[PDB]
Amino acid sequence: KLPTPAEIVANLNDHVIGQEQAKKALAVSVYNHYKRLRHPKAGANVELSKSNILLIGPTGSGKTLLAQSLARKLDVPFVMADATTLTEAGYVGEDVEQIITKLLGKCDFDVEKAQRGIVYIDQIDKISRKSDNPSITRDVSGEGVQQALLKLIEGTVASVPPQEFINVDTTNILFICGGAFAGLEKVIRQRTEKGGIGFGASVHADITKLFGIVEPEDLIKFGLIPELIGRLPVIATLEILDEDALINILTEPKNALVKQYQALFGMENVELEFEEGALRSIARQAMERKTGARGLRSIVERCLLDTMYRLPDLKGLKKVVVGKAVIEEGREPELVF
Amino acid sequence: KLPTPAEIVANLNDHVIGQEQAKKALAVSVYNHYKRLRHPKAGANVELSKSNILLIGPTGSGKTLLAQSLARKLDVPFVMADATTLTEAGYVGEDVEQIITKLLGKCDFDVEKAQRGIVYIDQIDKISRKSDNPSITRDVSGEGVQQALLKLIEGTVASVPPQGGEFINVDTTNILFICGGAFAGLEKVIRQRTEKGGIGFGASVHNADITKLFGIVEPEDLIKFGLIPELIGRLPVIATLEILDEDALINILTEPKNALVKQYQALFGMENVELEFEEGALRSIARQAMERKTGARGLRSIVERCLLDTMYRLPDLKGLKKVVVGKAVIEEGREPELVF
Amino acid sequence: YLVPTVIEQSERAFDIYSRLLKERIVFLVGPVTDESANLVVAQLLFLESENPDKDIFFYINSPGGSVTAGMSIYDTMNFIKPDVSTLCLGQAASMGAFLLSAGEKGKRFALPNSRIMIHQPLISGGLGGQASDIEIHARELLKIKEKLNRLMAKHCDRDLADLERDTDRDNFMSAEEAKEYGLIDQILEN
Amino acid sequence: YLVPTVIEQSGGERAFDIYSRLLKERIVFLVGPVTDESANLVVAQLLFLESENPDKDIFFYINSPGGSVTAGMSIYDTMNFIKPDVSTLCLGQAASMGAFLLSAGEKGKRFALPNSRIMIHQPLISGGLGGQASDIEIHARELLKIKEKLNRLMAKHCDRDLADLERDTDRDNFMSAEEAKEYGLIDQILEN
Ligand SMILES: Nc1ncnc2c1ncn2[C@@H]1O[C@H](COP(=O)(O)OP(=O)(O)OP(=O)(O)O)[C@@H](O)[C@H]1O
Ligand SMILES: Nc1ncnc2c1ncn2[C@@H]1O[C@H](COP(=O)(O)OP(=O)(O)OP(=O)(O)O)[C@@H](O)[C@H]1O
Ligand SMILES: [Mg+2]
Ligand SMILES: [Mg+2]
Repeated sequence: KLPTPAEIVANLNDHVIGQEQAKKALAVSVYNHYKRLRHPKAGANVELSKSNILLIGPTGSGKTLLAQSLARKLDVPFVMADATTLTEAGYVGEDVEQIITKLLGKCDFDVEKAQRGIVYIDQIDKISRKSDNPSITRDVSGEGVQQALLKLIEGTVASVPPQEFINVDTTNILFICGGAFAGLEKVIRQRTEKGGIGFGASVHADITKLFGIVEPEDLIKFGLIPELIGRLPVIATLEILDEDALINILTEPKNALVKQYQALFGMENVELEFEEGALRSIARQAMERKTGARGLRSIVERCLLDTMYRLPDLKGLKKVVVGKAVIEEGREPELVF
Repeated sequence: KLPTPAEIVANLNDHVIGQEQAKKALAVSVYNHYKRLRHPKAGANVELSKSNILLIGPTGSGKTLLAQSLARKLDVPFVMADATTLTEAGYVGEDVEQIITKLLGKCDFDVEKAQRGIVYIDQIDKISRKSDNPSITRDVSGEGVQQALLKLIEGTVASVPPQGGEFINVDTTNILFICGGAFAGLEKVIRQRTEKGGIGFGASVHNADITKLFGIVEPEDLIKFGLIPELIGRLPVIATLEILDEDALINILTEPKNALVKQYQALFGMENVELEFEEGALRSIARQAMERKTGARGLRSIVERCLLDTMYRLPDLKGLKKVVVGKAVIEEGREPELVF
Repeated sequence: YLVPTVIEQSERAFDIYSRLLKERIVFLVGPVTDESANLVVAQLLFLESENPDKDIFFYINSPGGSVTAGMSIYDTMNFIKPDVSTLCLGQAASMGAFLLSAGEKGKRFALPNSRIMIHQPLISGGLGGQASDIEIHARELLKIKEKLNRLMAKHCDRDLADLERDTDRDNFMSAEEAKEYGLIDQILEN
Repeated sequence: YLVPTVIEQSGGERAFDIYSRLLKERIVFLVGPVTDESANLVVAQLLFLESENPDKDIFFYINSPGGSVTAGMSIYDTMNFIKPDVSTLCLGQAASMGAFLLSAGEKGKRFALPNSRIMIHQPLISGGLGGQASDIEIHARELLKIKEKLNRLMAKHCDRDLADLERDTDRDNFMSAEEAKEYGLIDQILEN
């Protein structure tokens, strides 16, 4: 049978911490995707159209990680495209049909399976015309790609080179767009918060609360053409990771950062052990970098730099303990021989 | 014989909800074109210009539906082109002659039928003129496509590949062109032409009402948008689509063969759960979708985010038979009433 | 006084009061005169044209002034479409308190240590000449007195008899007393 | 007086009078008597600076012999309302409402220069007391309420009892920067 959305999320909880709304949206979309695939196509039955998703989240929130984790239990072809490599039809670069080309190459060019696949288009915010209005000049990397995707996101017939062009119907192909709309928080704040000067006016961020109230009007003001937003009905938002989520990210996931470094020290014969206050200090310091969970690596690498430098030289070392003072102060971790 | 405008619109109502003025305009123009071709006594001094149609309107207003319904009813060589794929002849992409090639393929390459068919071109607002380029080698995707398209819209002869792998000469004097697109800068162009306002006690002072703005479009406004004047002069008929109101959105939500309500009821029919919407729920869904400014496309987003906390649980909830979506589920953060 | 110049990023150089007018802030500072009241009227008319829907913020720090001058502001506030929110800074006395209470109901504010004073009008003009002239000016002053008390009673949701008692002599009120009276709706702190 | 013009280097040049140039650095001056017009300029500058940056401190330089209580209260309530801390500094003198606004600065950020003079006292006439005895009674009661309000707010600023401020503001109480620091009017004395 089909895996329920709860099971799909249970597969995502192993790699992604938090972001329950985005995981629930992705699970429901994949479940409805399967149901469309097995629904009868002809007869008195209504034809089910797809509901695409737009992943909006800050840097290091888990968009690409959500897609990679979802791709492990799909049972249908899947690719991760890059919008920064896309271009208009008449200019150099990859055309939007290369997305179908990659999805087709994943399945041995079996069109019947490629037409039932899922596509994740990363960096969808990097093709946004910053103008909010018609671009004064050809935006070959931006607005033009948005226009070329309208037929691709919706149902059309893609003509791609062979493995003699191949016709691929993109009507049942689910598209999951994602990107870190950096300047979107200012647009949402200007629309909702009555900012200004004087008493009775708002003075200024809370990117989580702002993204939780995002509307197509803000995405239009950011630089997405309304025709593309209308084809991305589901808008799943990812929250900025708090001090309590950044602690669980360090230890809980399958490929957690602490586990990665315990394995690096496992290539030697030395055990690496962290303390609770150490993990909390690492999370609170990474919070200040405004880089998401990517900042935890900058702290664990800075504090373990000298230790990893001396690790292959120290003989008889059996265990390294990283305390709270090692993070907040430039101390050396306790070496156990 | 020739389906009359009353018959044309009476069958456009089966697929397009609302936009009555545009359905009348398209039906009258198509009937006049076909009758004019059948009675070429207008060879007299009267130069009845080819009554091409420009179909402007917001996103999700039903441009691409009017084209398809007009196509499948008229029983005539009809092609749906996308200006996003069009390019200048000397560069990669589809030159404007591929449209005539598709028109021939739609009629078994019998050029006598293709020369009297219809050509629909979507997203024609995407090939507008722009300043000299960033992305500068040649503005290939822009004005060049407009000129190559103008050379077809006015009476010319195209050379296209044969029926098999000897080119065919196709005269497009009698081919009707219906161009459409969501001109996103047109409301600002019009609002600069007007919206003078005023100040003082005895002066009238005053979201853009793009409905009445689109209803007062002038050819010069489209020229400012980036369209060449010689193309607008060849598009005398301008059909405008209004923003779908609450009632039209409700009808779209329930009446069509592939309505959202029926789509989700069948989506729950893969399980054994009945889905039922209240009249107030449909009213609030239509209102919230109209507030998103995406047309009928903003209807699916509402119905999807209101049922998200339910589709996540349907396979886990056993004994469930019916789910009722009320006005509270749409307007408030409530859960639909589960009937076990 | 030297009015400071500030730079708005968009650069445009404003004096600080024109910069605040760009934010829909109108100041009534000092006595209410024909000239100071007409500047307020000019700003209220201008702001309605810029945006008839957005609130206008009318900051009042005034000991009073001419009744006719204050009435030009008052009728302009009520006429124009946008709500005129009023805020008492330092003091709103006499016609200043009248214009403060004249703000849109629910949007009349005062700062915590502001002083609000209401009272019957004094001379709207001298009473010289003959007894017939003095009778005329006395009757006109009484009509103004009744008109002010009637409009004040309407602003405060009180009876006309209450305003007639309370405006007999200078009635000084804290921000809390003015809120309880009905002159203002809220007291701002942060 | 001729206010000098200075040039600010930027990404180009912008010519300021020297006071607008210092306002760009979040420095607001209260110089001379506190009037409706001079107080409203301070309020306008405080409101403007909050919008430019709600988090950065505002530096309120005070060289004032006093002035109107209501005018000073417009500054006082604006200082307490706006989000950014208003640091106060006494240059030359802070007397009467000038000393009140000096003590009104953010606790820990109230400064005075080493030879500045700070004077606190009960208010004088907030307005004449003419007319009939009923009018004089009203104005006397209002002045007493202002006197109590000022002493109460001063006692709060200085972390002292209301009874202490009532004694010390009875007549003109002149204080050096050190005496004002010991009293609780200022927090620090600047030297370099
Ligand atoms: N919610 C999360 N749970 C677990 N790990 C996370 C999470 N968010 C980020 N990470 C860590 O950050 C790394 C990269 O994060 P990811 O690429 O998903 O961020 P992103 O949203 O794609 O950022 P950007 O928007 O800049 O592309 C991963 O290797 C992962 O270990
Ligand atoms: N007038 C209408 N009547 C019925 N359904 C409509 C109407 N307008 C939009 N829809 C619904 O919206 C969907 C797509 O609309 P359509 O593609 O016609 O909009 P469009 O004008 O092509 O938008 P765009 O200009 O962005 O391409 C259809 O599946 C249809 O169900
Ligand atoms: Mg990524
Ligand atoms: Mg379309």
